[PDB]
Order: sequence, then structure tokens, then C-alpha cells
Amino acid sequence: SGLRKMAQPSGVVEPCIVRVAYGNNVLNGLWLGDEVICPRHVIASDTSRVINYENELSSVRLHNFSIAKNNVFLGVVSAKYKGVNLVLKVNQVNPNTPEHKFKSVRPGESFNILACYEGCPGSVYGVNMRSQGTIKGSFIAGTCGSVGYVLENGTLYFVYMHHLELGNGSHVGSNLEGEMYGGYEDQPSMQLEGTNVMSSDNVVAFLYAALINGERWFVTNTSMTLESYNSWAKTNSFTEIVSTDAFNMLAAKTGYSVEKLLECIVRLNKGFGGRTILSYGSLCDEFTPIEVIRQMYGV
Amino acid sequence: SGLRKMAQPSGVVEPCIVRVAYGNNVLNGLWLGDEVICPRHVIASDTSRVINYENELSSVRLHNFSIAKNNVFLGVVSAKYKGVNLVLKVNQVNPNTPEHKFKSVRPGESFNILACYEGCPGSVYGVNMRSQGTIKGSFIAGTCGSVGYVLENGTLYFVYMHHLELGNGSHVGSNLEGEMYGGYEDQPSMQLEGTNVMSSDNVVAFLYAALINGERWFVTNTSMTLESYNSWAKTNSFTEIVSTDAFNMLAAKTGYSVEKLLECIVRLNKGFGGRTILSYGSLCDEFTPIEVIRQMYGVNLQ
Ligand SMILES: *[C@@H](O)[C@H](C[C@@H]1CCNC1=O)NC(=O)[C@H](CC(C)C)NC(=O)OCc1ccccc1
Ligand SMILES: *[C@@H](O)[C@H](C[C@@H]1CCNC1=O)NC(=O)[C@H](CC(C)C)NC(=O)OCc1ccccc1
Repeated sequence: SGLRKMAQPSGVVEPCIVRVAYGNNVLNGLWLGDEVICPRHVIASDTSRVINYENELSSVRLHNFSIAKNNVFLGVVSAKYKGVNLVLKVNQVNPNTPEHKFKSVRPGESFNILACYEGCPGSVYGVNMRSQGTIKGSFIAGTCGSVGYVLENGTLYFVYMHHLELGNGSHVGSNLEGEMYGGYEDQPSMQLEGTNVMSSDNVVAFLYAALINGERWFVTNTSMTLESYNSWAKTNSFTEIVSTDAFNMLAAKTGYSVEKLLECIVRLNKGFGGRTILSYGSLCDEFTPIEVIRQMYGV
Repeated sequence: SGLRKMAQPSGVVEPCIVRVAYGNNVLNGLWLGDEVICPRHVIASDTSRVINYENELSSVRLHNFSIAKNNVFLGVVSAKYKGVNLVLKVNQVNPNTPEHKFKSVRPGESFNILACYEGCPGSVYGVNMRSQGTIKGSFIAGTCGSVGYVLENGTLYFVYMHHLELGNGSHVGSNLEGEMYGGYEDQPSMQLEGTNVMSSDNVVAFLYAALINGERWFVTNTSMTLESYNSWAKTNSFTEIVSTDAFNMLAAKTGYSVEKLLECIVRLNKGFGGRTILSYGSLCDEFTPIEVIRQMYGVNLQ
């Protein structure tokens, strides 16, 4: 038993990380085949300043890139943008390129961050995409280019690359197509996040986790229809529930329908009365249904 | 800029995990060289009752082990107990054996758990050893043999192997010499966890982390001596502070002495009661000062 926020093992990703420096900027790249992908602000001459990305590209000196994986030195052959990323062709194919694909994560979905410090993998932890396209992680100077990934059905997907932090502390990256999650710009000027909407799917998963862990104090055989829950959700900053299917296994094992747990949400959102659930003091939307299934049942 | 409980990368460990099956039991082994280490209850006929490990080992037949990882089949050459672990010699050397050492972790120290499910590494997460030898993780059937490790100054240390779960949900394992942390037995009979003692050093580190993150509702310009704080800590289940040297740089960057945070600890222990710190609802002792420094400043990564 027990519930902890987890990362999928990082081993297949770690050999793809390279250090990328240009000028005084130093961040991380993803080396696959003969291509390195990194955040394009590595070529900005002053990141404290609105960047004319287009003059920075047209005046780039390819030899002023410094790219290395331990004592493998990579030279840049060509450089272009793909959205908010630089796509650099390099002079050597990564011999440890794993089979992989690209996709985007959606709000509510969890994924893994390999946090890299100026080219060196340092830590790995799980996160969850919020409704405004941000994650709450732990990033500082030198960590841009840190990559997010997921392992599904035996295949590796790259889903995230880190670019910046908002004034409220939220963290903002792109997919590997160069599209910034949430639509934010890769510029130093002020950028605000809209209201956060809690993932109802994830909070249901959380309460199922609590029931599986033997913690049932909050639950009741009273239930609420999807429709009533969804009318309440819209006026309480919770997502609407589109279908119960993702919960079929949790409901089968526990014997609790989704609809009884929807009644729990509406009630518990008014407060826990100084009790806890899985040691949290308020509803937690950080665990997806599959995250719970993996941890509680091992599949 | 955020604080999250983190693990160091797992790549050097993943290739060392194998499935170990005997009878109806399935768990994980640590394959290094031509040696597999795994919890000895893999061989037990019935883990729901107390076990005579010495007698069961005498009836074991080495061809009844199945040890495997993907396209690797390992046959067992010999077996013996070292503490609560089986040490098996197998017929092939692990070609991806990392350089490594064994050591023990102590209370308040952090390390990494690679959770492994019937031979498949499934997840990695950081933990912190509690005063009674336990960790608060997530472990289920099939995850015994899961390994704990720490990377310090370029050296991979193996520090933990998983064995069991106490009645209160606390998780218990051994070091890699087969000594169980906290002295619990590898038996199904109920054993109690003593009282938990919070690590004061880690709580101070957590409060420093909050301050760096711009969260300071809880702090004042009032302090408490070490001797006063240690007197309190003895009677409120907190460790005593031996010295403030580990916090010099943290103290220099925030402007707050350890002694100010000590007063915060005594005050905040009665309750946050409605506010939060770095989204936590009560004092948290799961981060060491070095863990904090890594995340705030990105240096001492081992
Ligand atoms: C990596 O290049 C860096 C990651 C930031 C640094 C602090 N926490 C992060 O996630 N990205 C930036 O510095 C980014 C630069 C481009 C958007 C031009 N700027 C940024 O994030 O400014 C906000 C900020 C900077 C430094 C500390 C706290 C917030
Ligand atoms: C690994 O084989 C397994 C891991 C336990 C099982 C549940 N959570 C864990 O950490 N270890 C055992 O099953 C162990 C058997 C030996 C000590 C003989 N028994 C155990 O931990 O009993 C307590 C328990 C069993 C099942 C569910 C919850 C607690």
C-alpha cells in the first residue's frame, strides 16, 4: 500500500541529453539521430530583454555553439527554428538514439521530467499538466531544455521541453514540435496565468486510491449523477466529466461507482474538517486513473 | 521556483534488475557480476505464516529457481543466506554491472527507490529514512527486492532492498548485507513501529526553501537558542540540533539565522491550522539541507 507521486525510469532518456551553450547562455538539448533540439533562446544576446528571434537567427555564428555529451563534441552543420525551438543538424548521429515518437500531453495528463543542469541529468520526478498549460515543477537557471517524457505500451514519447517560469512560479515549456503549452511566448516580459481548473478525473482517481488504501472515512453510498456534478463543476473551477469508462477497473475492484465519489468531491470541497485523505489536507488532482492503477495493482 | 521531492536518475541501476521466481513467489533481484541478491522469502512455501527459513533453505532445489530479464535466462549455481537476503551465484556475468559500493543510510537521510514489479522496473522516487528504520513509500505484492540507491561524488551506492509492510503502512527493508533497517524481522507476525522522531535539520532546510521561494508569513524577528530548542525537541519528538554549520550559506542568502527558524518550528508545530507552506499543511522533514541546496541553486547534485 501507499501512494507517492512517481516518475517512470529515466534510463532510456538519459543518453540523449547534451549540453548546449551559445554566448553566456547554457541549457540542455535532446540529441536524436543527427539532430539536437533545444530552446531557441540559447542564441538570444540578452534574455533580460525582448528578443528579436529573427535577427538572432539570421546572424547566428554556427561555430559559436558549444555542444557536448561528456567528451563527445558535436559541431553544428545547420540551424533553423521549429516554433520556439532550435533544430540543429549536427555532425554526428547519436549512437544511442532510442526508438521514440513525439506527442503532446493534455491537461490532467501526467508525465516525467528529467531535470538537467547545464547538460547533466540531475533528477527525475513526475508532474501533471494543468488547465492553463503549466506545470508546478522545480526549475532554475540552467535547466531549460530539460525534457518531459512518457513510456506507454513499450514506446517512448517525448512530450515536453522546458522554456520559462511565470511570475507566480508556474513552469512553461513546449512540445517537441515547438508549440508552447498554454500559448505563452518565449520572452522575458510579464505573462500571467488564468484561473486553474481542477481535474475532476484525477480527483476521482485520488479518492479511489484512498479507498484502495483502506481509508474510507469520507465515503458514503450516496451518489450524484454526471449531469448534476458537471453543473456544479462549471461554477466551482472543476473540469466536467465526459465518461466513466476510465474508472471501470477502479470501480470493479472497489465496488464504488464513480457517481458516489462525485458526491464525495462536492462535499469534501467544502473542507475536510481537519481530517486528511492519504495525508493530504485538501483534494488532490495530481494523480491520474492510470497512475493509481499502476501503483495499487502493478500493471 | 519550486520544491519537489526528487530522485536521482535511474539509468545505471535499471539493467541490474531481474525477475526471481520460486514456487508461487515472484520478486526482484539485484544482479551484479555473477551474483543475484534478493529477499529470502522468495523461497518460502507460505508467507502468511511464520517461516523456518533455515529448514526451508535445506529443501530448496536450485533448478526450481527461474531468473530472467527479457532475453536473459540465468541458472542458479549456488545459494546461501546473508542476513535476510539470499545470495545466489548464477551462470552469467551481468555485462552492464556498474561500478558500485554498498553502504547503510541513517535516519533523516534521503535516497532513491527504484520500484520494480515482478522483475520490471516501474518507477523511481525519492524517500527519507525515518527514525525507526522505516520509509513511507508505495509497495505492493511483487515489489519485494526493489532497490534503494544513492549517488555521492561519482559513486553509486546500493543502500536498500525491500522486504515488508508494517500494520500501519510503514515500509521496511534491509541493507545489502541483509541487515534489516530498524531491526524488524522478515516474518508476517505483527511488529510495531515505535514513535517517530522528526528530523529538525530537515525541517530547518524546508523552512529555508520556503523563504527562498518568497514565502515568509511564518517567520518573525524572534529567535531561540539551540539549548532551549533541544530541550523542547527532546519532549516533542524532534531530533536535537548539534550545530548550525550546514546552514551557513542558506542563512547568508536569506538573511535568517537557524535560531530564528528554531522558534518557527516550536511555534508552527502547534499548527499551521489553515495556512500552507510550499503547499504543505504541516511541517515536513523529508528534505535534507543538501536536497534543498541542489534544487534552489543546482550544484551539489551528488
Ligand atoms: C532556462 O533558460 C530558464 C528557466 C527559468 C529560470 C528560472 N526558472 C525557470 O524555469 N528560462 C528563462 O530564464 C527564461 C528566458 C526566456 C523566456 C527568454 N526567462 C524566465 O523564465 O524569466 C522568469 C524568471 C527568470 C529567472 C528567475 C525566476 C523567473
Ligand atoms: C514482497 O514480497 C512483499 C511486499 C509487501 C506486501 C504489501 N506491501 C509490502 O511492502 N512482502 C510481504 O508480503 C511480506 C512477507 C514476508 C515478510 C514474509 N509480508 C508483509 O509485508 O505482510 C504485511 C502486509 C501483506 C500484504 C498487504 C499489506 C501488508
